[PDB]
Parts: sequence; C-alpha cells; structure tokens
Amino acid sequence: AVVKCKPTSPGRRHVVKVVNPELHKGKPFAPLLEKNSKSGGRNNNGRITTRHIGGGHKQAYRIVDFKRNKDGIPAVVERLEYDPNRSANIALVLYKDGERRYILAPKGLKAGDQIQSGVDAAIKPGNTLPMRNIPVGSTVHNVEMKPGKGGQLARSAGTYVQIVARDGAYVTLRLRSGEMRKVEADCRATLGEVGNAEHMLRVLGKAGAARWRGVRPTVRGTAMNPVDHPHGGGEGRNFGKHPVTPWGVQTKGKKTRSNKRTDKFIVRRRS
Amino acid sequence: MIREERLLKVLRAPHVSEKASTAMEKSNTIVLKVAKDATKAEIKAAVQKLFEVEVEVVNTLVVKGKVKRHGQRIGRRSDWKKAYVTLKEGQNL
Amino acid sequence: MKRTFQPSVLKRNRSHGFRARMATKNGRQVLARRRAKGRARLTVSK
RNA sequence: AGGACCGAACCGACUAAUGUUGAAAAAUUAGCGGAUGACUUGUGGCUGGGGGUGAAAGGCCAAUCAAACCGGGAGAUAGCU
RNA sequence: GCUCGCCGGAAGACCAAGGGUUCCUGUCCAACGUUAAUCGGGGCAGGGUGAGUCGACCCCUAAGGCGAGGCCGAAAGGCGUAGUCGAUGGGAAACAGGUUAAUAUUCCUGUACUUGGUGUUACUGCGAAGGGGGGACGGAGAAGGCUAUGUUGGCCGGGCGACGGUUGUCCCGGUUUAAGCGUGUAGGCUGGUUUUCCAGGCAAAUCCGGAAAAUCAAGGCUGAGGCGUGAUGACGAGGCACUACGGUGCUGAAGCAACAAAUGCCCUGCUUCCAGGAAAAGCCUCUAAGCAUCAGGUAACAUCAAAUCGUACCCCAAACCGACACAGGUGGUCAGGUAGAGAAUACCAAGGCGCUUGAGAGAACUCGGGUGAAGGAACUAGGCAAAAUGGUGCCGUAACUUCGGGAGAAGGCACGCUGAUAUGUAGGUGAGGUCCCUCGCGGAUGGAGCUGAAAUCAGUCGAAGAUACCAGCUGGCUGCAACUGUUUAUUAAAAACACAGCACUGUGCAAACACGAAAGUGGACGUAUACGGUGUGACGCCUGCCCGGUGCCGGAAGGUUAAUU
Ligand SMILES: [Mg+2]
Ligand SMILES: [Mg+2]
Ligand SMILES: [Mg+2]
Ligand SMILES: [Mg+2]
Ligand SMILES: [Mg+2]
Ligand SMILES: [Mg+2]
Ligand SMILES: [Mg+2]
Ligand SMILES: [Mg+2]
Ligand SMILES: [Mg+2]
Ligand SMILES: [Mg+2]
Ligand SMILES: [Mg+2]
Ligand SMILES: [Mg+2]
Ligand SMILES: [Mg+2]
Ligand SMILES: [Mg+2]
Ligand SMILES: [Mg+2]
Ligand SMILES: [Mg+2]
Ligand SMILES: [Mg+2]
Ligand SMILES: [Mg+2]
Ligand SMILES: [Mg+2]
Ligand SMILES: [Mg+2]
Ligand SMILES: [Mg+2]
Ligand SMILES: [Mg+2]
Ligand SMILES: [Mg+2]
Ligand SMILES: [Mg+2]
Ligand SMILES: [Mg+2]
Ligand SMILES: [Mg+2]
Ligand SMILES: [Mg+2]
Ligand SMILES: [Mg+2]
Ligand SMILES: [Mg+2]
Ligand SMILES: [Mg+2]
Ligand SMILES: [Mg+2]
Ligand SMILES: [Mg+2]
Ligand SMILES: [Mg+2]
Ligand SMILES: [Mg+2]
Ligand SMILES: [Mg+2]
Ligand SMILES: [Mg+2]
Ligand SMILES: [Mg+2]
Ligand SMILES: [Mg+2]
Ligand SMILES: [Mg+2]
Ligand SMILES: [Mg+2]
Ligand SMILES: [Mg+2]
Ligand SMILES: [Mg+2]
Ligand SMILES: [Mg+2]
Ligand SMILES: [Mg+2]
Ligand SMILES: [Mg+2]
Ligand SMILES: [Mg+2]
Ligand SMILES: [Mg+2]
Ligand SMILES: [Mg+2]
Ligand SMILES: [Mg+2]
Ligand SMILES: [Mg+2]
Ligand SMILES: [Mg+2]
Ligand SMILES: [Mg+2]
Ligand SMILES: [Mg+2]
Ligand SMILES: [Mg+2]
Repeated sequence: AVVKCKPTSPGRRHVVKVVNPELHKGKPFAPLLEKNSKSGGRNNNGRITTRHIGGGHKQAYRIVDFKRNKDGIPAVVERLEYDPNRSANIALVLYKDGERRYILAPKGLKAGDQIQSGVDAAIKPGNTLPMRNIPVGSTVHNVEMKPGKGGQLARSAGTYVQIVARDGAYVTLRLRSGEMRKVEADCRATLGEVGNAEHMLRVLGKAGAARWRGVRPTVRGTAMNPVDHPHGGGEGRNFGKHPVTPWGVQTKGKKTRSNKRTDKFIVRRRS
Repeated sequence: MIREERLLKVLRAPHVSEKASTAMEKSNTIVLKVAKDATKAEIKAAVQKLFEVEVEVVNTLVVKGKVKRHGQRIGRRSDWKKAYVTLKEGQNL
Repeated sequence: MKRTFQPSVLKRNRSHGFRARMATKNGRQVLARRRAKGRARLTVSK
C-alpha cells in the first residue's frame, strides 16, 4: 500500500512510502546469494565513466533465474521477498523435485500458488511458455531476445509486454516504451505483469533518501565555469547557447541510436 | 643430531655482568654470547657437548648495536645474540 | 596543525620501495640513473 | 519514529579582541554551528597533469595550481631595463 | 625535608602508528639547554629488551594488485583466465602472586591450558582439487538479569588528641584473592523420533533438500552471573630487629554482610524499521576414484616438539608530524569520592606537575580583568563590544499554520535549614522461619534488616536559598532562500552549490553515454515504474502570445555537388 508520513519534521513532510505487509521479514535464502561490491561509476581504468554514483546501503545479490529452464517439474511459491537490486519483488519457489529458485514475482502471485514452465504449462500467471504457444493478445513479462538466453525485457515493476501478432518464425511485441519489435517465436515469456506496480508512487521526500540509494548530487552545467562545461560562464545568470552534454553534443532532441545490425527487427520506433 | 663443526661454531663467548652473575647464583643460569644465526636447539646441544653440563631450557634475545661516534664520524656496532640457558639444578658450572 | 608528511612505513615501501621500483622499466630507469650518479641509497628501502 | 529538539565528547569556523620580525608561514582567548546523520573517524586501496577529482569557489591534486613537481630542448626569445 | 599552589574524562595510566637507545648506572659541563647549572632527552663509558599460550610470522580471504597461457597494441606496453598475493576482517591455547637500577601474562613460585607428531592397546570403513552445513555479519529501540565499582554496617589492629570538649550514636586504617575445573542458573531458540519414497545438490552419497505414515510428546543447542574447588595457599594494617637512612630481614589479626549500580556482560539475544545489511578458511558432515585380513578413523596411555623474529624507552608528546625543548596536530583502552541529569561544571583521591631567566619599582601608554554617582544608545556605518537572560516543578501562553508547529511564545509563583506527619513515609530490596514437590542455582508463604524519594504543615536564619561554578535575552515589521546540508584549506558561509519535487530529451540492450588507437570496462549481473543528459527547484495558485532568426526533428520532388569513370 501507499502511505504518506506525518509532518513531524521537515525531512518527513513529503515522504510517501510503499508498504507491503506480505513480504517476508527474515533473511533471504543463503545458498542463492552473492556479494557484489560497489563501483562508484568507475571502470577498470579507475575513471568515472558514469557520473552521480556512489555510497548507498550495502547490498547482497540474489541469484534470480531469468531463464526458467526447469521444464515439467511443478513449483510452489514459498514466499515473496524484498530484493535491493531491482524495483520488482521476487518470489522463492519450491520445485516438486526439491530445488528452490528465485523468480521475478508477477502481479497477484501469492504464497502457495503453482507455477510451471514449458510447452505443456497452462496459460496462467507465472507460467513460462514459448511465445509460439502463447495466444495472440496475451500480456507477458520477462521476455527473451534469443531462445535460451533468458528474459531481458519487461523486468521492472509494473511493466509488461503485449503480443500483437505472429507471422512465421517471428512474433511482434509492443514494448513498454511504445516500440514495435520483432522477436523469434521460440523465445520464452512469462504470463502476467511484473508486480509491485505501485513502486512509482513513492516520494523520496529528502536528499538523504536519494543518497541511501547510491545517487550522488547532480551539478548543473550552467552553474560552473566555461573551462569545465560548455554551459559555464556569465556575470550573473547567463545561458545564450544551445543545450549540450558535458562533451558538446546537443542534448534536446538529437537522436543517438546508430545500430545497423538491428534496424531490421524494429517495426516502428516508439515515436 | 647436529654436526660437531656447527656445535663448535655456535658458541661465541660467555656474557659477564651483574645480571648474568645474579642469574648464575640465583636461577642456575649462565648467559652466553652466541651466533646471530643460532637456534635454541643448537645452543642446547652445544652447551651439552662442549660444557659437559645438562640443559633444560634456552631463552634467547637479540641485542641491537649502538650508534657511536669516533672523531666526529658516524659509526654503529653489530647486533649480536644473547642466550640464557637454565641448567638442571645439579650441574654447578 | 596537520602537516603534509604523515609517515607510514608500509605505504612508503609500497610507493617508493626497491621492489616497487623494479616492477616497471621507468622505475628501473630511476635505479639506473641513481646508480650512475653514485647514490649510496638507491631507494627508501634502506 | 525523526537528514526531530537542548546539550558534552567529536566535527566545524559566524563575531570580536590579541597577535602581525607571532607561541603559530592561519593560531590563542571569550562567545558561535552541527552533534543518529547527505554524520564522523582509523587502516589499506584506486583515479595523474590539458589529466584527475570537484553538493561548482576556477576549488583541491604534498605550505606550489586559469594548467603540479623534477629533469631535459636550453645559453628559448627579450626592438626592454 | 617541611609548607604553598595547579591538573585530575587529565596536565593520571596503558597501547597502536611513528621514532630508534631518547631507558638504567657512573662520570664531565667545552659546545647544546633562550639565564646559572653541581642538573639534563647534552658529551663519554658500562649495562639493559628472556614467550608453546602476547604480536608478527602462519592458515584464509576484502578492496585492490600482479598475472602461465590468452585477447589487443608502431615499439614501449594495455587488459585479463587459471592462479597467486593483499588486513583495516575470520582462524588453537595462561592466570594470580613475587622479583631488577633498568624486562616480564616472557624470569621465579603455585596452579593450568592448546596443537601436532611418534609408539603400545582396544574397537573399526577410510578416503577429495567434489556435495551440504556452519563460520556469517544492518540501523534503531526496550526491558529484565548481572558484574565491574562504590557506600555503609559488622569485625580486626591502632588512638584518647598542641586551644573549650571528645569511653563514644568517637576518630584512623585494613577488610584482597585469578585462570582452570565442577555445577547448567536468570534467559534465548528449536517440536523430537523411527521407518519408507524421490526429475533436486555436474558422479555418488546414509549427508542436504522434498514427500508420506507411525508414535511420542519431552528431547536438543545456547547462556552472563552465583556457588564449590582452585586456596591448610598467597596477600594483608600493624608489629620486632638491621640501615649504607635509599631500603633489608621476620611475623602477620580480621579478611564478613547489606544496599546502590553502569555506556561493560548475558546480547552475534529480543522487538521493530527499510535504506534489506563481506568473503574464504579453520570446524562438522557425506561420499567419488583409490585402498580394502594394509592403510586410514575413534578412544585410552606414554613420550617428544612448539622454531624464527619483536619485546628497552616516548607515545595528546621536550622522543611522532609542525626548520625549535614550537600555546598547533595525532587513532584506540581504563574511568574513584562529594555535589550534579551528566564523560558538563566546582573541589578532591590514585597519580602527576609549578610550564629552563630572575630580582625590584608601583610613571605615561598597551594588554587581560573588577567596580562606578546622575543619565541610559545621546556612541557608532551598525548596540561592534560589553551589560543582560539563564535551573527544576507548577499555573499560563497570541497572530498565523502545510494542523506537525509557532512554543521554552510571552508572563508568573515556589525553592535554604529544622521538626512533625512517619523515632524513616510511598516505594525498592529482601534474610530467617515455615510449607509443597518431578529435591534443586526449585516453587508458595513470609516478612527481620538495609535502602529511600516526593509532599503538606509548623517553625527558623539572612539583604539575598535555581545564592558559587554552571546556565535561553525577549517581542514586532519586512527582503532572500522552502527546509537538514555544501563551498572559496589561508581576507567572501551567502541571496551562491546541492536538495526532495517537476519538465523536456536521448536510450530496445552487444542500449544511449563515458574511459579506452584496441582488447576491454563502467552503465548493470540493471532492462523504459530502467539508465544518461539538460534546465527548474518543497508546497500552494499557476506558467500567456511569437517557429520570422538560430538550433534540433521529419521529408525528398526540383536545383547544386566529392572521390570515381
Ligand atoms: Mg546522472
Ligand atoms: Mg535533478
Ligand atoms: Mg561560479
Ligand atoms: Mg569550452
Ligand atoms: Mg545580468
Ligand atoms: Mg541576453
Ligand atoms: Mg538533529
Ligand atoms: Mg571546511
Ligand atoms: Mg571566515
Ligand atoms: Mg573557540
Ligand atoms: Mg539543531
Ligand atoms: Mg546541539
Ligand atoms: Mg568567477
Ligand atoms: Mg597546496
Ligand atoms: Mg599551458
Ligand atoms: Mg633549441
Ligand atoms: Mg637566458
Ligand atoms: Mg575537567
Ligand atoms: Mg645517544
Ligand atoms: Mg648556559
Ligand atoms: Mg661557568
Ligand atoms: Mg633519563
Ligand atoms: Mg644522556
Ligand atoms: Mg622471543
Ligand atoms: Mg618459558
Ligand atoms: Mg603472457
Ligand atoms: Mg592485469
Ligand atoms: Mg594467500
Ligand atoms: Mg589484521
Ligand atoms: Mg618498565
Ligand atoms: Mg561487588
Ligand atoms: Mg553511548
Ligand atoms: Mg615495556
Ligand atoms: Mg619549555
Ligand atoms: Mg608542543
Ligand atoms: Mg582529533
Ligand atoms: Mg619559560
Ligand atoms: Mg599597574
Ligand atoms: Mg585596563
Ligand atoms: Mg563590569
Ligand atoms: Mg554608571
Ligand atoms: Mg546607579
Ligand atoms: Mg532604563
Ligand atoms: Mg544615534
Ligand atoms: Mg552622532
Ligand atoms: Mg554582540
Ligand atoms: Mg557578557
Ligand atoms: Mg527592500
Ligand atoms: Mg538555505
Ligand atoms: Mg577564505
Ligand atoms: Mg556491456
Ligand atoms: Mg535556480
Ligand atoms: Mg513561457
Ligand atoms: Mg539527395
């Protein structure tokens, strides 16, 4: 649910939280965990290559099965869990054969529900089938680019993909961005949407909350000197130039996609 | 079992001082100058061979040489090794 | 007040030591130059 | 509960006086701000000079910064003193 | 040596880092020490650092580094796999007393513990470069049980007081004891157990995970402290004798109890919150190959080993960083008494110091302070500076407000000491004695003793009772910035930066973008409820007209046009 805090202090007045009483409160499943230390936007050269990244809370990586390649064996939702690494919630499923896996938790899937993957799985939320066997018009998430590669589309909270058409070896997908993209029919998908749709109603409320998520402050280019931004300079507040990136590229409307390898797979750009 | 040449080489000289004397009268302990590369087992064996006494335990420390001056010139002495060996309360050396 | 030299033997050795010098050909150029001049102390090691 | 309140440690540095061949190449004394947080601190590590880093002052990068330091081109050039 | 003063959350004590003989003894005063120096961190010489348990080394990993092959690159080199290094983290084990001029958890005394190796015996499925478990982890908050420690009473030794009094409801001092072992308590968590079945754990597995019956319902893991022992012990005021007047030798009484109580322990616990909280080894366990009347595993005993290196001394400082014996800087640990909420503050204890020129005088003037007639901001750029306020409990408190605030608004009253209530109250603690039982660190009853607020009433001293130190000035109107934060280290702290929020725009994932001649890497083990760039800057009401100029987006008819031919 979505609850706003009482204004008992200036840093609390505008905080809007998303509360989920259903999420598990204990520690996550230990054998499905890994460490991932923070980079702070630095690459192997040690240079900042993405700005505004640093700090935040320590996080453990939950190994999430994006492929869903356990065909036939039924599985039951043991619980729903909080994952720091992504905006979506995850679910711990127990397979009939005794194996436990983390999956992306779809909308509406509670504890005790049955899920199944494969051609023989039914048309039910949380079930993973080839898009060849998924009917036209269905709403899916965790969509594959290439067969066997794993879901790479519609993975964040409240996101889904609709199957608009099927012609031969390819189905058409209307992506969340508004783009029409062609995908091989053998690529898998999971029925239903991604849960936690009310993720985007949260209001951070204060600067520190954004600092907790490892986001460092952004400085406007017009607030600095010309030696370190094209926007720099001026006695007082002056702009008089076309807005650009810190590296001189026009940053309002100039298209930057240039990939001739994959233009054939785009039916229609998002526009 | 240590070669006899090594044993004849590991004992340098006996240390004489008020502390060495008091150890000798009270705790039946002789204090010796030994090679910088001498171990406790070698000290024990050499004292049992060349002194004909019986040892029960060896204690070792390394003394650092002093920085001195000779005619307004910097100069330093060598870091040597000192051993306390406890004799078995009947040896009388 | 806090001055610029805050000594640490480990960091001194890792930045300017003999093995740190020998790790690169430019450090070896440093050693070669200091040998040619006749320096009694090639590195911070001793 | 809280980038909540008063207030020591701790981190700072708003006012005044002193000091200005100082006790000190930035401090002392009396007041002052924060003090569970975007806090502070130890140890070790990474980013290198038209480069780094910068909650952005052209700030900081070993008392040096609108282009560090050391060596070299080099006895640069100087219609100037 | 006797007085005086200063610190005492330090200006005491013990470490780490850093330094390197500055430590101790003798000797000297040339130079060094801001003066003298017989003194010294100065000169010179001699001495001093004792470990199976502390630390390193060692085993294991983090960030990161290096990196056989490999990929890439004019050369130099870059990156990176397998590996191998890398603590600031994980991993076995010792306490108390005594002792030197200088070392001690290292030496001695007493009493312990760990690991490993060999051999004898007994039983016996062992075996990993593999599987599983464990190690193993956040913030805040609350309570109970304790201890460290303190106070008092009892007891034991001593005293009867320089000047009125002091055989007492008097004064002074002591009243200490460890690890280890045994006990398994206050407390925390977990339902046991036996069979059978199995797409899972790369192969297997009795191990782990999953499923199903039966049966029991009590078993297991963890755990401060207390008690017993350790301990007929050591220690202990005091006393007796030597003294080289520094100290040496001998003995040694009591050595109990109650109350108070931590920020330390139970506690890596419990509760709750979101921002969701290392790794790997040691350790347990299982099998694979292999070995299978041998090896190998378990237990008893015995013996042997535990190396090497560090250990002095300073360590908020005269020994480290600041050129100095420099009002500076420097991480961790201990934490007594009265008053106090307190690690504030004042005075003290333990302990440590009087800051390496002094002696006079008592001019102007400077600096740091105290007081001031009458006036009260008239000063001045400006109340700068100073003065002033200042605690606890209760009564009481406006506009406006985003309903939280404003607010400690403003303002006001009481406050000491003594007696009574009540020879010490409410409460807290809590023995005996007794009673019950699965008999013990049990339950129930009980209340001796100890401890002890707050209040009312009466009385009483002073000019003054929040009496010292300590410790908000208050109110009104208005600009700017929503707010907490950040910044010109060293003349600017702000209205500047950031901010939560908003909008535009890019980006379909081998993403855009960034660092890289490249390989690669970050973005991100993320996937449009995501990520980058730009502008604006909580919130409320809102954001109007212009596409001519210049950008950017879309288009492709007609003109122009490169290499080419
Ligand atoms: Mg950004
Ligand atoms: Mg922004
Ligand atoms: Mg500016
Ligand atoms: Mg420019
Ligand atoms: Mg202007
Ligand atoms: Mg203009
Ligand atoms: Mg606060
Ligand atoms: Mg600052
Ligand atoms: Mg200033
Ligand atoms: Mg101050
Ligand atoms: Mg405040
Ligand atoms: Mg405060
Ligand atoms: Mg400027
Ligand atoms: Mg500088
Ligand atoms: Mg230049
Ligand atoms: Mg030239
Ligand atoms: Mg010249
Ligand atoms: Mg004090
Ligand atoms: Mg000396
Ligand atoms: Mg002199
Ligand atoms: Mg003289
Ligand atoms: Mg001395
Ligand atoms: Mg001396
Ligand atoms: Mg040793
Ligand atoms: Mg020993
Ligand atoms: Mg190679
Ligand atoms: Mg490499
Ligand atoms: Mg290693
Ligand atoms: Mg370490
Ligand atoms: Mg000592
Ligand atoms: Mg006690
Ligand atoms: Mg505390
Ligand atoms: Mg010592
Ligand atoms: Mg001095
Ligand atoms: Mg000083
Ligand atoms: Mg400090
Ligand atoms: Mg002086
Ligand atoms: Mg005077
Ligand atoms: Mg005056
Ligand atoms: Mg006055
Ligand atoms: Mg007056
Ligand atoms: Mg008057
Ligand atoms: Mg008046
Ligand atoms: Mg006036
Ligand atoms: Mg005037
Ligand atoms: Mg003032
Ligand atoms: Mg004042
Ligand atoms: Mg105005
Ligand atoms: Mg502001
Ligand atoms: Mg400044
Ligand atoms: Mg990539
Ligand atoms: Mg602005
Ligand atoms: Mg407009
Ligand atoms: Mg054309």
